[PDB]
Amino acid sequence: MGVRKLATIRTAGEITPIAGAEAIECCHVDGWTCVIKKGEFKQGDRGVYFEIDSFIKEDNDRYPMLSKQVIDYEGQRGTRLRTARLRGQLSQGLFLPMDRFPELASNQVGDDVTEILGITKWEPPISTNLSGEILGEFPTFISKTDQERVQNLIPQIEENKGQKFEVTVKLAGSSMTVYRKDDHIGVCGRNWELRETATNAQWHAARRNKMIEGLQFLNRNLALQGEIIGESIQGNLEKLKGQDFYLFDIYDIDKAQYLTPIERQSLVKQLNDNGFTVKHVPILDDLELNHTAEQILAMADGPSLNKNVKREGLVFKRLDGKFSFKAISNAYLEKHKDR
Ligand SMILES: *P(=O)(O)OC[C@H]1O[C@@H](n2cnc3c(N)ncnc32)[C@H](O)[C@@H]1O
Repeated sequence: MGVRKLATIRTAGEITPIAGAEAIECCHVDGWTCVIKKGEFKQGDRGVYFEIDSFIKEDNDRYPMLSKQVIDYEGQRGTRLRTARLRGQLSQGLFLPMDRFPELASNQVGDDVTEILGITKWEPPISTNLSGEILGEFPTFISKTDQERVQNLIPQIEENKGQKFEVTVKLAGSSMTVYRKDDHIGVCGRNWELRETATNAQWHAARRNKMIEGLQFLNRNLALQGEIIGESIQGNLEKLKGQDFYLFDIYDIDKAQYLTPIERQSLVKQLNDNGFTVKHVPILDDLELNHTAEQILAMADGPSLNKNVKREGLVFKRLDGKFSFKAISNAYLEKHKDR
């Protein structure tokens, strides 16, 4: 991915009634489903769609329907959009008619108005031992690990029908990159490269599975990208003792592209055959893409790495390693509306 477009211009899709409810109805917006007030949209209308995790500052003219969910976040009063279920209808996000945004009248469908509207992403406080000291910015020559959501890739999901995809269990921790470029080998979080300390959990996991010595061994300019999970990391959903790294991507720094999935488990073999114990995120059966966004979301729920807990979702990586996305489990999101 790259740059989250929390507020976008979109078109109302199919609009369907909600049984038992007379003042509301269900509106499809790309792969999302959203409860709207009767009489705000007809199919094909333009509107501003705010995704879940949007933080929308308090405003009684533009957002008067958001006033009974007002909280404090970073010192600002405002509303965090989260997954909900109204009259049995799953509802995600906020969809508002163009007439409430005259200043956006000239924007086109697909335009990102996040910064025009002052929208920010709500996020939990990060863990104490995953903050360490910084050596410098996240490397400009390594890609970051954000994935776009399948709900937003409707044209791309059939463009890629017939294509094949590696299917991996999405693990709930924090992103972690261990990389080599020539003489230097570094450990990063999701946003910063980190200097080694006794307490830093990223370095401690990297030392414990000898992935620094493994990168020296392989003698290539590679970024090993994976998730650090376990105790004291985003609630430790997998019920693990301690912390550990689970790989999900390898980035070829020199060719500035990701290793394809088969190239990646070959290297994970090789690393382990040589005593460098780097685990991988659980791998499921490949998928030959012939599906709708809603059918893909149906795959998302299921067993996690711990086969006794229900997983955050799945990540799909095309076998050429050049088109990837996540499908997050709505069951998971509904279970966790309180985090
Ligand atoms: P999440 O909804 O937090 O969005 C993307 C991040 O998920 C993490 N992640 C865990 N497991 C995976 C796999 N298997 N593939 C890709 N990304 C994964 C990363 O830290 C992403 O930044």
